Amino acid sequence: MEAAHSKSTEECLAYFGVSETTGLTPDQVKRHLEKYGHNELPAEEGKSLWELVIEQFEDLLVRILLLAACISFVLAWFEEGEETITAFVEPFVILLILIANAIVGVWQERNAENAIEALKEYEPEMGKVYRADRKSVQRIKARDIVPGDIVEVAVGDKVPADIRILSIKSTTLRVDQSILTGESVSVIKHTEPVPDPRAVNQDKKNMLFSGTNIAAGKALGIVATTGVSTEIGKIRDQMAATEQDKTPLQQKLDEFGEQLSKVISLICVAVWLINIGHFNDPVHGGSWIRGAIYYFKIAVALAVAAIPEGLPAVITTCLALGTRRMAKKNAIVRSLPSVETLGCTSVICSDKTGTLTTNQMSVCKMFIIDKVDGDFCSLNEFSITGSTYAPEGEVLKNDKPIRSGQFDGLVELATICALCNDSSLDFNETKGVYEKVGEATETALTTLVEKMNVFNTEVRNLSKVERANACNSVIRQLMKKEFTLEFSRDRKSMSVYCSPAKSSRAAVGNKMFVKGAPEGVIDRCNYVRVGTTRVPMTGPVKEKILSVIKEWGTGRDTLRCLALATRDTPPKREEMVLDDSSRFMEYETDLTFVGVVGMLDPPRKEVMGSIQLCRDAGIRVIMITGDNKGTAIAICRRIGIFGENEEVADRAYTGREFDDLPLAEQREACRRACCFARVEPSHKSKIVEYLQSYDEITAMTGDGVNDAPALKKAEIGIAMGSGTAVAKTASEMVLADDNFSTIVAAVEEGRAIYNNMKQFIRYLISSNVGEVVCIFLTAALGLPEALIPVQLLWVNLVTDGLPATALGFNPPDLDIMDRPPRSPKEPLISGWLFFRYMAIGGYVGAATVGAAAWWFMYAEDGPGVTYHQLTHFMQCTEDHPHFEGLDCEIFEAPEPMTMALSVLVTIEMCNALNSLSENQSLMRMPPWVNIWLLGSICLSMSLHFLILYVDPLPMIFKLKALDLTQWLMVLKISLPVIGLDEILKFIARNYLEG
Ligand SMILES: [Ca+2]
Ligand SMILES: [Ca+2]
Ligand code: NA
Repeated sequence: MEAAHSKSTEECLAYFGVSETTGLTPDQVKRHLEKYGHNELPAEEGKSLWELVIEQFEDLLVRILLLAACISFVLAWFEEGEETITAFVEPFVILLILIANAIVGVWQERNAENAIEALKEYEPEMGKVYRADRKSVQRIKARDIVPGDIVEVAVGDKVPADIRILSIKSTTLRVDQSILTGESVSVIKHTEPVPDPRAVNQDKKNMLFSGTNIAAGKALGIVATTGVSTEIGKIRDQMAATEQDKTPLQQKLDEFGEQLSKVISLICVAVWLINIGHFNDPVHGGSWIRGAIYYFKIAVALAVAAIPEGLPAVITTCLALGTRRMAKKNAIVRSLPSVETLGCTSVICSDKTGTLTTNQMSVCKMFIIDKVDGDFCSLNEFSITGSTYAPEGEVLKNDKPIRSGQFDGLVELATICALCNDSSLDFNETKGVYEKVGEATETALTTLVEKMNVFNTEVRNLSKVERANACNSVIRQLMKKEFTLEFSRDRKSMSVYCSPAKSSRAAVGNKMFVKGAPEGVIDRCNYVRVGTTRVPMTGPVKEKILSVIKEWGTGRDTLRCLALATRDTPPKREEMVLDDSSRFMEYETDLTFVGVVGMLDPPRKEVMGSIQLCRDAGIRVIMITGDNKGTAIAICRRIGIFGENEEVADRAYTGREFDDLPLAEQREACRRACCFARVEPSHKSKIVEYLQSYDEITAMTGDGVNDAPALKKAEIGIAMGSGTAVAKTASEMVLADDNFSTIVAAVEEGRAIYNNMKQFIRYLISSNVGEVVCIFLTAALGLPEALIPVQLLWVNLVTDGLPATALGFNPPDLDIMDRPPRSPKEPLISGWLFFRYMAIGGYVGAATVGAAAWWFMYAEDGPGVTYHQLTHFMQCTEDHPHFEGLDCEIFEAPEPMTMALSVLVTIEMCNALNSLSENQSLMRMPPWVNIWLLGSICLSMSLHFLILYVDPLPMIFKLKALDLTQWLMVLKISLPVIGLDEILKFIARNYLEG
């Protein structure tokens, strides 16, 4: 649709043939989407520096490698010598392996695109519309909104696509077009057409331009244009693919690739140079070319082995799957470039209500008198689980569940809470959640009796709507309330006068149930209830009761307490003044103390644990609440932000106090603050500013238009899944949960994703490092070369493939939240890490050149055994009186090479087990933790076996099956690679971090 602003509502509806009371049909949507595409901009090409300096470079290499092989394949024809056979299939074997490499490459790239695809499911559905499907509004991804269907916009929403306003349901509809036209001053709309077709957006006040925000009202409309066809998309098209920007990690990675592209090139060009003295050997026929050709094939083959392939794919895969787990836990992170930042979070500033706290008053403790003797009493104390108004949870005594019917005192406690109460519960079928009806403080009582269920009423098989007030009803049917003595500030308590239900004894069994602040109520009690009996109140008894009420309203929980009492013999109704509350205290006298309930707005699920996790991880937690300072502090001791007894009159501030401080102090307050109470919305921005001024990577929560600035400023802006869309747009994450615990879990995944990358890099670099020195360890010394081209390619295929990919699937480390947050500034590879690389490799490199030299030096039950100089072996055909019964060509035996290659392979398969964790000993993180890794180790081992025990093969790669005795020589030479690293792990896990 075009110029919809010019046409009328009727015209626009006719354009796509749709009534605003039915909406687009399935047939229509299918076609329109096909014809108009999705509502979004095109994804820009992703040709990184790594793809050109690494990926493209290795491709070229393997081509010229095959080319070198074909050159000599042709020269092997003009060779009047004996028609060889092994070097005759070389060109074929090379092309073959290269195919295998490709198979693995596509597999990895397919995992990545598939992992990415599985993400579209969790993308936020910011867009409501009416389609012929349902006769009720429907939610859908903004990208799935095709021009034509009917959309519904409301307050605090973001315009998904360009829409022509059809009907304004509210009295007025204001919009914020600042993002495009140029002004935050909301604009008024109408549904009339704008005659001038060539008019500016600021004049098309009958259209809702995508990317704009609703300042007020509700409206119905029809989609005119989507995607880049958008009015904003045609301004955002100037930023479409014309850009130059990369995340801090991408810059480090490219810097790494570019520097690897140099190290490999050099060391390899060096291999061909330090061997020019072998271009004329007899084993090459004495050709100054065929010899240079042979080594060129090694220098390029070593390069291929060296180069760590599959990085982009593995990283993208870890990142994509990692983000899935986040969404699986309600952490919705749209921008992948954000998880990097998320992983470095060092400060989380969180609102209290609904995020740290449930905001649903709950009774968690209660007590009744147990026994009374000698004017002293013991108490029956109980705790109740469950943290919402929902009738779910149980009563416990000494942490063991008990039935409340078992204590007659509790039956009366429940009676009183069910009757002295003007509230009720209600299950909202829409939201599928229990909600309160009336004061939260009373509903906590309603919900408590539901959990108590003193008369063991059957509810397990009841409806969610019936269950809501089930138990309260049972009680209301046994007792009839005839009137209420309204709460009075004079006495701080209230009461209900009741009588037995369906009772014919009008003047028999009448009671008054009292609830109120502890002091006044306790003071008007001359009796104490014990089970169903009553004994006089005594000082000691009154003192005990009051002390536990102190402990509760003072301890780390600061529970709000209510005393519940009963006037056993209430006055006659005829003798009660019902219009003068100042007379109520008297009517509520001569009471019998029954019990005390202690309630609070409890922490959300896992919040308290998540907070300890934060502290363990060096992540500061800052609470922002509306409560007064004194209570905010209470709430912080309660959830764990502040210790039970910890001076915090320096880490908590009200906006009043904060505003009274000068710039340097305010900033100073933020480097150490843990709590901000009664604060202004403009304060969140200052807080973020000051935090950032200390290099803290900041996460800030928000849910309204007033929070957008701060969520934008913050490195990790966190919007409530239940808040306005304006906030969500301005953020890096959305809590589908609204739960603070979900933020901490997201930070954890972020750290986890980073690690897998590092472990992935360590294995590939440490291993391949040795491969390189190995070739040099024999060249520098002078020993006989232990690896030929096809052998190098074989190691590559077997060690840089599936095994490495598998590390991408490594579980979360164990000390992941026991380390401080990573600094975006620190280098990709720390000096200690580079040492850990040059150490693990330095070994495998020698453990290989040595694995073959062993066959020649201190051989065991095997030939050769000339442990003297092998250095000048190129002189065995110059002075043979040095050997004792063996042919010089013994150095050309496939025995040695079969060892070096079998060690080089099994050892790297071992080093892969060292990469299951960064610092955790295989003892703590068993190798069977990554099943995929083990499976890859098999496949790799099987293939190496097949390449040895399948007659045709062993001749191709110049090898020979080794007996059960020669294999154990590999292990005793390979297993120590674990030991070596396992030691370094001890060094770091103990002397470096701790
Ligand atoms: Ca490689
Ligand atoms: Ca390797
Ligand atoms: Na932000």
